[PDB]
Amino acid sequence: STGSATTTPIDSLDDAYITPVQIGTPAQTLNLDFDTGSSDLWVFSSETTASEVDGQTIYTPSKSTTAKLLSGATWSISYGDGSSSSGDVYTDTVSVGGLTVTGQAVESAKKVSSSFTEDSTIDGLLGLAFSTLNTVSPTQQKTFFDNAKASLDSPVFTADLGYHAPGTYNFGFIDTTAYTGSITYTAVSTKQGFWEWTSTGYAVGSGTFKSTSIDGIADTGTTLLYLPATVVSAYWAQVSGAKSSSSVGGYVFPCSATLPSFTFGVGSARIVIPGDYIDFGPISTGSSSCFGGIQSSAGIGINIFGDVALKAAFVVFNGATTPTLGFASK
Repeated sequence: STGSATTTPIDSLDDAYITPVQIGTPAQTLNLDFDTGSSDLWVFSSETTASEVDGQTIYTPSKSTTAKLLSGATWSISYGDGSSSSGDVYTDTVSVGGLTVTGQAVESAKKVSSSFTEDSTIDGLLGLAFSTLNTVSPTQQKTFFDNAKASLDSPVFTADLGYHAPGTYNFGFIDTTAYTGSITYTAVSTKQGFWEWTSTGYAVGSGTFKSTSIDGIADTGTTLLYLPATVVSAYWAQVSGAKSSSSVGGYVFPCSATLPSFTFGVGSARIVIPGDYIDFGPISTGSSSCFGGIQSSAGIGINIFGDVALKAAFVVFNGATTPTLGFASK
């Protein structure tokens, strides 16, 4: 089998992407944030604290004939950005882009943090990291991909995120029309539950390529590109007036600037992030200080190839027995 679904930016900055997901019988369609950096499929629901719901579409398991309480199971998750959610668990039929899994753990939120409440466009998350990170207790649950894997034509999914435009998540096949040149595959470590890999280096603008190993995670659920402070400083040094602001929370630059591109290595291949992709616009409405899309990972504890990087590429998440990551230009 295969599945194919369009993913759409939630706003004019590509702060995140939502993908429609069918849950239950009859189908209840919720717009979920597909997140290769976590492993829980959780939704706003009829169980969510009323004051913590503000415009989201909810899953109501009592209206689904295929929903079953997973008795005794609870979940609780905190994300790298300080947000969190928790609740209980149902199993139900879940379909993405025509690909159906029966008996998927659908984690029903009883509580969500303010960041989720405040984002009316995201109805929940669909995790696509390794199932070892799933937070369901006392019986850990599998991701949608893990459950679908055996039935897929090939044990893969691909992310093709757009810049200020819709893109595509495919499950079970590689669309050879969706990229240019060849796909370069690179090793993955699953030791921390992430799609963790090692970039071979970087370049700033038209500058020379610096060969250096940068371990990090391919994370569709993180907006920006987080790299070692040395790398990030080298980038922003090429932008007149750019500086790290403790008050704002990272590198800012004059909105009048033209940003240089940033290149990262994948084996002997190169992925070029155009300068425009690195612009996250005014820090507040009407400001002439703009927020940068490349930020330091210092104090995160891990480098993160988030949407800023991934959207510059066609990305293959290869879930074969020995997993790998593939990157192509597009």
